[PDB]
Amino acid sequence: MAPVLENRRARHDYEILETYEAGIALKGTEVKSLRAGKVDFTGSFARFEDGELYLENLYIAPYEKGSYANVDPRRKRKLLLHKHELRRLLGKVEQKGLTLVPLKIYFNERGYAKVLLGLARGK
Repeated sequence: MAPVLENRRARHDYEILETYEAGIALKGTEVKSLRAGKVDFTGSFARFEDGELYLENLYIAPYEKGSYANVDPRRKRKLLLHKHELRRLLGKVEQKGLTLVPLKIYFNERGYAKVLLGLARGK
């Protein structure tokens, strides 16, 4: 029914310039919180270590309505990007006024989650 998180920022706010395809795996219960998780997709960021794609400004909230000093959700963070995918999509946002967000995170109990990056050029 509800897909783990959705790409609102680019389909809703911007046309995407550079993108990447990552595979984010889940733990066993990650699928209830992940498939039943709500993350803020947009105004989000991902970090490119030319080998790893870390969740950076993408917070995952499965159901922590009552947040405190720092409540951990479950996603944990650290999306996985084929490094060729991380440097190619992210290399375009570095221009000026561009962001990097895994607009769409799809998840499956097979440890297979699909992450789509959308680099939006605001200029």
